[PDB]
Amino acid sequence: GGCCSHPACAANNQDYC
Repeated sequence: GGCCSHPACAANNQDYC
């Protein structure tokens, strides 16, 4: 997860999500 708690981050989480 990591930064994926933030929807705006999760959408751009190429390495995390």
